[PDB]
Amino acid sequence: LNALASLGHKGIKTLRTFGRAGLMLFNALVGKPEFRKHAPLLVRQLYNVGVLSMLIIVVSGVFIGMVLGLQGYLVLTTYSAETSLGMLVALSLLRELGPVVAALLFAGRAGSALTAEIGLMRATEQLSSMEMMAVDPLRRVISPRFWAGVISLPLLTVIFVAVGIWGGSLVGVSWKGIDSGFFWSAMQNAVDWRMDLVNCLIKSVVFAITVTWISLFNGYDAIPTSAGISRATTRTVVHSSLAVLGLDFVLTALMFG
Amino acid sequence: LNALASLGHKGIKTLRTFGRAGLMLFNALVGKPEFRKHAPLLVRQLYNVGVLSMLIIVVSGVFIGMVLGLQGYLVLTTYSAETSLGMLVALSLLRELGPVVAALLFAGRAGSALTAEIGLMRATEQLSSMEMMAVDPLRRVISPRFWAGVISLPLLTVIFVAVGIWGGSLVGVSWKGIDSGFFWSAMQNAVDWRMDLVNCLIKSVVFAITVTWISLFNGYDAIPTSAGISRATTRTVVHSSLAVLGLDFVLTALMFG
Amino acid sequence: VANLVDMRDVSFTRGNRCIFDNISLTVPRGKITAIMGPSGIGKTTLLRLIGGQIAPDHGEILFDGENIPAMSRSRLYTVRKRMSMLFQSGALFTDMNVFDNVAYPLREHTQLPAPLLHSTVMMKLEAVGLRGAAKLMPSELSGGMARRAALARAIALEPDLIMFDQPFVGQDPITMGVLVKLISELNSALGVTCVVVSHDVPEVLSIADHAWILADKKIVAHGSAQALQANPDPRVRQFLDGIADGPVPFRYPAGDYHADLLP
Amino acid sequence: VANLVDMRDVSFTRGNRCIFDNISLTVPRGKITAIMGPSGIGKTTLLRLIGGQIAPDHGEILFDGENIPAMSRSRLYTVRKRMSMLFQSGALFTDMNVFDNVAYPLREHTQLPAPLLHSTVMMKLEAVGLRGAAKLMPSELSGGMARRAALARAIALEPDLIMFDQPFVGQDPITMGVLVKLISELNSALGVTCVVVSHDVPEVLSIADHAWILADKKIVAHGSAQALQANPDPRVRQFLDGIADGPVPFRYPAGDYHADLLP
Amino acid sequence: SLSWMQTGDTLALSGELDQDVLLPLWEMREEAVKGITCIDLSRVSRVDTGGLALLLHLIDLAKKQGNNVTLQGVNDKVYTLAKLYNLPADVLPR
Amino acid sequence: SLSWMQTGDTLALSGELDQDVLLPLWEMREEAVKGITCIDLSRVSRVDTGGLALLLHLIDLAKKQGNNVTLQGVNDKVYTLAKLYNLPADVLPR
Ligand SMILES: Nc1ncnc2c1ncn2[C@@H]1O[C@H](COP(=O)(O)OP(=O)(O)OP(=O)(O)O)[C@@H](O)[C@H]1O
Ligand SMILES: Nc1ncnc2c1ncn2[C@@H]1O[C@H](COP(=O)(O)OP(=O)(O)OP(=O)(O)O)[C@@H](O)[C@H]1O
Repeated sequence: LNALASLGHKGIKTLRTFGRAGLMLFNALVGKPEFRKHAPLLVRQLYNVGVLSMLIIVVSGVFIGMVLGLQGYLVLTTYSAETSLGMLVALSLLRELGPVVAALLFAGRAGSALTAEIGLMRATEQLSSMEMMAVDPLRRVISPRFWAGVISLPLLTVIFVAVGIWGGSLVGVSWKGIDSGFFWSAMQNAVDWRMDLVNCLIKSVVFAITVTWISLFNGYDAIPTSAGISRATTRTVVHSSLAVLGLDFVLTALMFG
Repeated sequence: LNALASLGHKGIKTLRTFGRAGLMLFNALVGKPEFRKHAPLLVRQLYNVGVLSMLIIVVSGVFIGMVLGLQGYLVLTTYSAETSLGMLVALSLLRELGPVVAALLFAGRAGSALTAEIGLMRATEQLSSMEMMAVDPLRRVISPRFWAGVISLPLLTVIFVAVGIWGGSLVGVSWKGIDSGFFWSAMQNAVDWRMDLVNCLIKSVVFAITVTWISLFNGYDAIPTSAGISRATTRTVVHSSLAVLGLDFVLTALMFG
Repeated sequence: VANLVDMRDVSFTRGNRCIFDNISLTVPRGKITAIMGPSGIGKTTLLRLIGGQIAPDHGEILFDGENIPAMSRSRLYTVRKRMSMLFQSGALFTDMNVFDNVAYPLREHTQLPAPLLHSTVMMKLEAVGLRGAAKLMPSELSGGMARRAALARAIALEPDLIMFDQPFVGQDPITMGVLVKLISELNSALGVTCVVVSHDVPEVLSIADHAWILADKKIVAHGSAQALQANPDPRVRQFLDGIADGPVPFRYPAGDYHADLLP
Repeated sequence: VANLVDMRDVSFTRGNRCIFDNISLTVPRGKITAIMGPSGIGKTTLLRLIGGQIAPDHGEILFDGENIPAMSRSRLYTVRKRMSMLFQSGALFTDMNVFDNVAYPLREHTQLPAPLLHSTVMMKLEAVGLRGAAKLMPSELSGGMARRAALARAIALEPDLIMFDQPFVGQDPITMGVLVKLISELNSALGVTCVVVSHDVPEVLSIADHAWILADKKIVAHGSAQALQANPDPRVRQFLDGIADGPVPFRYPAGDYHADLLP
Repeated sequence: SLSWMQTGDTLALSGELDQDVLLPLWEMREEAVKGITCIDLSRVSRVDTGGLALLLHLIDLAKKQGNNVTLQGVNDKVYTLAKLYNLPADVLPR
Repeated sequence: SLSWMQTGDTLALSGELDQDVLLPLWEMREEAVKGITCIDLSRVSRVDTGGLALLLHLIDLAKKQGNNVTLQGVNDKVYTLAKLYNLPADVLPR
C-alpha cells in the first residue's frame, strides 16, 4: 500500500506538471500575431531582463578571468611556462565556465525576478482582471517575457567571455609582465571558430530556452499564498540551474569528446 | 539648478536608505529575549534558507572542481607536471572561488527567496495585521531570518570546498591516472591552517552578514505593487553580490598580499 | 436570440462539496436582473461560470445562442469582448493610475483618437464622481474609492453584458444614492444588459426586472420585484426579513458539536 | 481614567492634502461609539492614528491617560495588548487555516491549556456561525466568509478596545441580523469598548451610544441616536437621506472643468 | 453604418454614433462645422460615449468659425446620458 | 485573584474567571469535581470565555464521577453569554 501507491500518487502528479508546462508554452507562442503591440512590450522586457543584469555579468566576468590568471600563473611559472597562460584562461571560458557561470547568474537574477513577478501578479488579482477583459494573459505577460529571455542570454555570454579573456589579459600581460606578443599569439592558434566559438553559441541558446521556460512556469502555476511564492522562487533557482549542469555534461560529452 | 540640485536630491535619498536599513537591524536584533518561541522558528528558517540550498551547492561544487581539473591537466601535462594539479584545484577554491562563488549562489537562491517573501507578505496585508496584534514584525519575521542566514553560509562554503577538492580528485587521481600519493602529498604541504583555512572562514562570515542584511532590507522597504517587488528582487541580487565582489578585493589584498 | 444568458442544467463541485444541484436561470436581453441569496452560497461562482473561468459538469451555458464550455481558446476571447465584469475587491492595475486605468479596456478594442479617448474617460470619471482623482496611483485611493474606479472600468466600453458583483458596498448613502441611479440609467439609455449581485434587498429590487433568490442547492423563487414580494411565503420573507429558522439560513454545514467543544 | 481614547487637537497631511483640520473626539469607557461620514474622508485613517501606525502633527492621542506618539517602540507593543482591530479587507494569514487563525492572538498573550485553547475558539467560530469551516485554508473561503473569520480574530482575546472597520458589509440580512446582535451583546456582557465605523446608518445608530459624523475638515455633529437625529438640521439630514447639494456631499476635490473635457 | 451629409445649411446625421464606425466623420471635421446653424440629429438610432464625446467637439469647431449652433430631434436618450455625466449648459445647449 | 474552596458539599468560587489567572484551578480539577452537588458561583465578578470554557469542563468532570450538578447565583451575564454562543441545555443546565 503505502510504499507502493504513494510513490504512484506522487509521480503521477509530476506527469501533470510536465503537461501543464507544455500546454502553457503552446498557448503562449503559437498564436495569432501582433507586431505593433508586442514590439513596444518587447523593448520593456529586454530592458528589465537584460540591461539591469548587465552590471552583474561585467563585474563578475572580470573577476573569474582574473583568478584564472592569478592561480594559473603561480603554478605555471616554476617551469617557465607563463607564455601559455592564455591557453588556460581563454579555454576555460570559451568551453565550460562561460556558458555555465553566465547561466547560473542569469537564473539567479532574471530567473527569480520573473517568477516573483508573475507570482505576485497572480496573487494581487491582476491576472484575473486581465483575462476578464478579453486580453490573453499568456500572450500579454508570458509571450514577450519568453522572447526577451531567449535573446538576452546568448548576448550576455559573449560579454561574460570578452571581459573574462580581457580580465586574464590584465594580470598576464600588464601586471605580471608576460610578453604582449607571445601571450596573444599562443591564444590565437589554440582557439578554432568551429570547436570553441560556435560551440559556445550553441551552449548558450539551449540554456536560454531551458532557464526561461522554468522561470515562467513556476511563476504561473504557483500557489498565491505567502510561502507559495517564496518556494516557487526557490523552485526556480534549483530546478532551472540543475538543468544547466545536467545538460552541460551531456553537451560537453558530445561537442568536445 | 538641474545638474546641481537633482544630484543633491538623489544622493540625500540614499542617505535615508542607509539610515532606514540601520534602524531596521537595531530594532530587530537588540531586543528583549525569548528562547523558547524563537528557537522553534529558527529551525524552520534554517531549513528554508540552508537545507533547500544544499542541493545546488553540492552539484555546482563538483562541477567547478572538475573543470579546474580538466583544463588544469591539459595545460600542465606537456611539461610532465601533473603531480602539481592539487596545488591548483585546492588553492583556487580555498582562497577565492570558494567564498565568492558560494556567495553568489547564496544571494541568488536565498537572497531572492527572502526578499520576494517579505515583500509579498507586506503586500498581502500580513505585516499590518501582525503588528496590530501586539506582535513585533521585526522580531518575528526579520530576527530568525537574520540568524539563520549568518549560520547557513559559513557551513555551505565548507561543503562547496570539500566537494570541489574531491571533484578535482576525481579527474586527477581516478580519470587521468595521476598517482594517488604524489597528488595528495603535494596538496598537503601547500595548504596552511592559518593562511588558507581560517582565512576562508573569515571571508564567509563577512559575506554572510552582508548578503543577509541587503536581502531582508530590500524585502522590507519595498513598494508593495506589482513591479515594486520584481525590482526589489533584482535590487537584491545586484547590490548584495556587488558587495561580495567589492569586499573580496579588499579582503584578498589584506589576507594574501 | 430572445434572451442573452441561458443555463440549461448546471452542476458544480469544489472537490467534495456540492453546490448548484440543478439550477436553470435565464437573463433577458436589455433588462437588469438581480441575483440574491445567503452568504457562501456561490453567487460569485455563478458569475464566473458565465465568463468561462471555470467549467460546469452537467449543462450548457448559452451566451447568445452558443455554448461556453464547448468553445476553444481562440474563440473564447473573441466572445469575451461582449462581457465585462466588476470584481468584488476592486482588483485594479496597481502600476497604473486611474486615468490610464479607466482608459485601458477601450484602448484595446476601440480605435478612438487621442482627444476622444481623453474626453470619453473624463466623462466616465464624472458619472461615479471620481474626477480630480485622475492622477492618483491605486495605492493612495481609499478602498471605497477603489470600487468607484473599478466601476468605471466595467462600463468603459459599454459592452453587451455587464456582470456587477456587489457594487453598492462600502458607500455612504449619498453616493450609493447615485450609484443606483447610474445602473438604472444605463439600461434605460443604452440598452445594456446588467447582472446585479448584491445584498441590499431594498436597493436592487427597486431597479431589477427579474430577481432571483438562491437557496441550499438550487433556486427558491424568482419573479419581478412586486410579484416576488411576499407572494412566495415559506422560505422567502424569512430571508428578506427575520432572524429565526427556515431552511438553512446561515451556519455553514458544520459537523457534530459536543465532540467539538469537549475534547 | 473616565474615558478611554481622547484626541486633543489632531491634524494630518497626506503629502499635500489637508485632512483632519482640528478634530477632537472622545470615546467613553465601555460604550459603543459610532463613526460615520462620506467616502474618502479619512475614517480608516482615524482608526490608524489611535493604533500608532501613523503619527499626527498637532495633537495628543490619549489612550487611557498616556500619549501615543510620545511612546517608544518597546512600550508601544506593551500598550497594544489592549486594542485589537478588524481590518477592512479581511487581511488574514493565508498560510494558516481558520482554526489556527482564530487561535493565534490568544496563543501569544494567554497561557491557556491545550483543551481550553480548543474550546475557546470553537465557541468563537459559533458566534459568527463559521464553525465547520475550521479546516479550510483562507483561499477557499468566499469573501463574505473571510470577514466573519476576521471578526472572530478581533474578539478572540476580549481586549479593552476593539476598533471595527466596516464589519457589516457583504452580508445577507439574516447574517448581519446576528452580527449586529453580537456587537450589542459584547459590551453588554463583558464591558468591552467598541469603536464601530460603518456606512449602515440604521444598523449602527440602533446600537451606538455616542455617534460621530465627519465632514470636510472636522466634526459636523455628534449625539445619541435620538439627540443626533432630526436635531442637527442643515448638514445632517442631507447625509442620512438625500441626493442634492449641501456642504460637499461627494465628488473628490476636482480641478477645473471644460479644460478636462475639451483638449 | 454612419452616413452623413449636410442639407446645404444644416448638418444632418444618420445611422448610429457608435465606437465601431466613427473615423469617417472624425477626419472630415473641418469642412462640416463651418457655415452650419443646427445639427439635425433626426434619424440617428443611438448615441454612445464614443459618439457623444465627438458631439462636444463637433459643436466646438462649429461655434468658433461659424454660427452658434442649436440642436434638433433628440430621443431623451442623449439627455438622460447628459445629466448622468453632469454636462453643463456650455458644452451641450440642452 | 481567583480564590476558591468548597463548603464541604458545594463548590463555591470567588474572584473573576479571567484568562490572566486560571491555572491554579485547572490543575486541581480532580479533587474538586467529585462529591459536589452544586456550583455556588456566588461572588464571582465576571466570566470570560477563558472562564466559561472551563465551566463546561468543570461540570463535565463532576457529572460522571459524582452527583448531577446544578448552578446557583448568576448575573444574567453568563446567560446572555450563553445564548450568544448558542450553548444547548446539555453543556449548561440554564
Ligand atoms: N478556491 C476557492 N475559492 C473560492 N471559493 C471556494 C474555493 N473552494 C471552495 N470554495 C467554496 O465556494 C463557495 C463560493 O461562494 P461565493 O464565493 O460565491 O460566496 P458569495 O456568494 O460571494 O458569499 P459572500 O457574498 O458572503 O462572499 C464558497 O462557499 C467556498 O466555500
Ligand atoms: N498611501 C495612502 N493610503 C491610503 N490613503 C491615502 C494614501 N495617501 C493618501 N490617502 C488619502 O487618505 C484618505 C484616507 O481615507 P479613508 O481610506 O479612511 O477613506 P474611508 O473613510 O475608508 O472611505 P471608504 O469607506 O469609502 O473607503 C483617502 O481619501 C486617500 O485619498
